[PDB]
Amino acid sequence: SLKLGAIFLEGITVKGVTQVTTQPKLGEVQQKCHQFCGWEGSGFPGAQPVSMDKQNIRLLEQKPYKVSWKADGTRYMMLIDGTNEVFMIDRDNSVFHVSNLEFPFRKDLRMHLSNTLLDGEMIIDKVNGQAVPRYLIYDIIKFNAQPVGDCDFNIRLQCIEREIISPRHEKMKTGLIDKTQEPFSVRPKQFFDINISRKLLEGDGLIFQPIGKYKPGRCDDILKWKPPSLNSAYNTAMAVCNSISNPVTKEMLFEFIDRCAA
Ligand SMILES: Nc1nc2[nH]cnc2c(=O)[nH]1
Repeated sequence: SLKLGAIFLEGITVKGVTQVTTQPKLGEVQQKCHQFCGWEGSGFPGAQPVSMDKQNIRLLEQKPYKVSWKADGTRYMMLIDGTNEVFMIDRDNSVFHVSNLEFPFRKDLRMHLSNTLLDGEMIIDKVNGQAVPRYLIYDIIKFNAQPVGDCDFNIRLQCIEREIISPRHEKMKTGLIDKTQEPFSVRPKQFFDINISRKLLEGDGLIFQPIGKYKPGRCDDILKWKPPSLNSAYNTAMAVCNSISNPVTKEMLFEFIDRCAA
């Protein structure tokens, strides 16, 4: 099913970012995404976290995790496959084509990456007191057709910096990649050791990612945390309702992580 009139970012208008409705390009982009994620269904192949609760919270002492700010952005998978073949995919499976957002190859800046699929969200940051869209790279499923998604989270984060972010910065500072003519900025999401979650909540929640490998669908492994208050499908919301009866206070969390901490 197609969604006509799809919006890339409610509010701000982004030139260079237009929804793909033409075929076969639409089915090709979607198909390629599903194959990279090894998803069989038809919906969003991307990974779906689950709200933290007094039960799965124990997973933090059972294996290595990383944490980071839980922004209020729009989820989007970015399929980078060749020059002028940069596409954004949302939860509704809508596809948007992005013009002038180049992704050079680490070894040959005149080359362009392909068979690459990033995962992250779209945010509307305020710079100099003005709306400016940014894409935060959370994960990376496939790099140049390589199953980097199967690697630990550590390696995937390095791949993004080393393979995606670094090359782009090189061509901007050396070649002709004007960050002002680009549709939006591409910055990497930053993760830290969970034994410092506290520091992140002082300056809107947290998200705990395990070192395991990328997995599409529902990941009861990935825990997103949101204050008991301001805490918003039926089955999905069902885990949000019973979560209100026995909520994980910011204290319960920190205290738990401190107990676990080495
Ligand atoms: N793992 C993961 N969690 C998210 N939470 C919001 N966006 C994302 C994402 O792209 N990946």
